[PDB]
Amino acid sequence: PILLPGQTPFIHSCYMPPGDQGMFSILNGWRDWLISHASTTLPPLRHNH
Amino acid sequence: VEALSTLLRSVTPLVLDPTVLTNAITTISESTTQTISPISEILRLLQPMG
Amino acid sequence: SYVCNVCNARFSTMSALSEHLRSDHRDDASTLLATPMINNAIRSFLTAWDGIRILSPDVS
Amino acid sequence: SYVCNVCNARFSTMSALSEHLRSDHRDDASTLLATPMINNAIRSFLTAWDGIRILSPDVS
Amino acid sequence: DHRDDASTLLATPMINNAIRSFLTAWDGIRILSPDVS
Amino acid sequence: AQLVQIARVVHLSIPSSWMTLNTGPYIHHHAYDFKPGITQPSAKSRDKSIWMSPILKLLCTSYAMTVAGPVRTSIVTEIDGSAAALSGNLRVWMRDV
Ligand SMILES: [Zn+2]
Ligand SMILES: [Zn+2]
Repeated sequence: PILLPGQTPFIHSCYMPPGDQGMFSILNGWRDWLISHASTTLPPLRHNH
Repeated sequence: VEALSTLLRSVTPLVLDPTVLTNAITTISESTTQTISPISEILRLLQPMG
Repeated sequence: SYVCNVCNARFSTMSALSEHLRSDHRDDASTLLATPMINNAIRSFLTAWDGIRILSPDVS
Repeated sequence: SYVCNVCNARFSTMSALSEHLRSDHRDDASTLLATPMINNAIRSFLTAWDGIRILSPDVS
Repeated sequence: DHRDDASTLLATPMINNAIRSFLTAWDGIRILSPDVS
Repeated sequence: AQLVQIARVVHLSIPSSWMTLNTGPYIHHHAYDFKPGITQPSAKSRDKSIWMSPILKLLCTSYAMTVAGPVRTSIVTEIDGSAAALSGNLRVWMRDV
């Protein structure tokens, strides 16, 4: 991806692996922003994850 | 007391580096199959407010 | 301003909220005392013996 | 508009935000920011590069 | 807050598999009922 | 068995784009699955490390290769669940398929 919401463009290298690995790596970097942002924007879910 | 303490800290060649102790400790080999590792505990004791 | 969802405190920056979420409503430190294969047994034991709970010094 | 999720300042363009991140938060370690860390890594990269030629210079 | 966060396999499957198979194999040896007897 | 040989058991493979790079030594001794001074003890793989560590290393190097810029050392810092729980679920899935 070129730019994710909350990030800065052009931070992902072309050597990013396809498939689940690419997904995991992206989410791993994107983790904290997603968690914090979700808390502000949405009500909490009903039981722990 | 605060006044003197700050004055002391202001002018002193001494430097406190917490890393040196952790490095000296963490590098000790141990078996991973024991249920209690003393290394983790002693780290957990002095880590707070580091 | 940015807010929590558990204690619902408010923060002036998103970064401050993130670290709070990583520190307050996280797991306790006592969980790290032992292996999970024991901690589950410990939890079962305490739950089992909850009937021995000491009464408050008001009903007595 | 865009917000610097650390200092909570607002910016009209991603360019202005990026320049602010590179300039202001040059040494921060907040996980919400990536670019200062990479730039820091690049600085380490250069220091290693010095270690190379310092014991292997170039002759005419 | 928690519902099932403590749930895993909680015993060695190899032992249980060996046990389970053994009991099933010798299940034919079991006793007769007094009615049948 | 080699790192990739065992890691492929869960379809963790090397991207074709990497085939022109000398990734071997990095995966071998640069992707710390358990650095003593950094990792939380909850993530200690213990005896199953014989087949757990390659998986973690593959995940680590994949993330490191993802970001732009120079290659950096990759370190597992924490598993939300215990490493034992992770291994148990993996064994279940391995048995399922
Ligand atoms: Zn809160
Ligand atoms: Zn800022």
